[PDB]
Amino acid sequence: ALTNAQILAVIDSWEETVGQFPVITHHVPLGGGLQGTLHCYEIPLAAPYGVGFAKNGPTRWQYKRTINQVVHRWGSHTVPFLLEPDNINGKTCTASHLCHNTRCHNPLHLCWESLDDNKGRNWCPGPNGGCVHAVVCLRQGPLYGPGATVAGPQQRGSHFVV
Amino acid sequence: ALTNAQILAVIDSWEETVGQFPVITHHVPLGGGLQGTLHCYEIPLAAPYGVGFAKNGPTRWQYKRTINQVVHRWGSHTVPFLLEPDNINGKTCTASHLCHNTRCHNPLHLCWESLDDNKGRNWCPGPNGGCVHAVVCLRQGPLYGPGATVAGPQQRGSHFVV
DNA sequence: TTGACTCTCTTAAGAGAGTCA
DNA sequence: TTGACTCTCTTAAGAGAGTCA
Ligand SMILES: [Mg+2]
Ligand SMILES: [Mg+2]
Ligand SMILES: [Zn+2]
Ligand SMILES: [Zn+2]
Ligand SMILES: [Zn+2]
Ligand SMILES: [Zn+2]
Repeated sequence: ALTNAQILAVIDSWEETVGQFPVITHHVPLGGGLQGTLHCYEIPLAAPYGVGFAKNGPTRWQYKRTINQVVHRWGSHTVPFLLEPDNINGKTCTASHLCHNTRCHNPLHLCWESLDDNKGRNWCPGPNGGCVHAVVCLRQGPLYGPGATVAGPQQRGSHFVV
Repeated sequence: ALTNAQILAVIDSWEETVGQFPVITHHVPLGGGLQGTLHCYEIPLAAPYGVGFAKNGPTRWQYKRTINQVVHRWGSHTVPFLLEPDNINGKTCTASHLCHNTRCHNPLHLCWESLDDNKGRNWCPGPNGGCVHAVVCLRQGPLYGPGATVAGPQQRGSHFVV
């Protein structure tokens, strides 16, 4: 098993490498009609990505290190959380982008939470629009708003009451 | 089936059958510390379900009718919307439960919207807590709340800014 | 040990279609 | 014609593991 020291060294090498990813300034809605700025550290679009990084899917990457002759591999956004519990309330913990930018590996834009909590941030009104997330959102969710519902509740007859 | 008359006949037959489903009263959060009551028309847990209905998954059903001597079949919650566009913005339209109760087939608890709009209602604060859905929610979403995030954004070094 | 590819899987909101009697 | 089962699929937020040089 990897020791605490070895895990800390993986986290540190990951941070060193991600800290050299291009830093892109994004203007984002915060809710309440306010605009803010996020600084995303974006993995390149194509190889090479950075030492230890490889693309396993269109927007999926992994980080790999060999320690004492054993190959270890992690989801590329999971590395900041290697010293944290991997499950909570029965559910697996997932890396969750507060900036909603998959290529971003800025650990200040990531949290570690259930997939339901992760998904729900997509619709959050944002830190200046009523976010109630205990770990606060950094921006209004990209899918927040009135929606585009095609047809609402309706009946042709009188068989139903709401 | 193809004709408008045939489709209206399908909707009317579906409404008559679902209208005989047991009516279950559910007391629900509305947001803003308020509570309301919904009357769900719940498909039975086991066969028989009702004329034209059959279970294709743990919480999936289908409605089928024989028209022009051929079997026509639909997802059981899609029938109210057979005269509506089946896509929006290039996204598939889905039956979406405003009561978040899959066994319910009350068309006054259903809308027709993209899967993203559908999902997002799970986290809505509700009609008395700030719902901004143009087709308004009937209740606060079951996943609304602070969440249970295990770890928030963090770095070990000084490579990153928010 | 490392890079750059390859493959399939999970979840929870939703689907279509085939086999029998 | 109708009923009661069977199977796999879609999406968009996330995953694990293999091959080859
Ligand atoms: Mg997310
Ligand atoms: Mg829904
Ligand atoms: Zn970011
Ligand atoms: Zn939030
Ligand atoms: Zn209902
Ligand atoms: Zn709503």
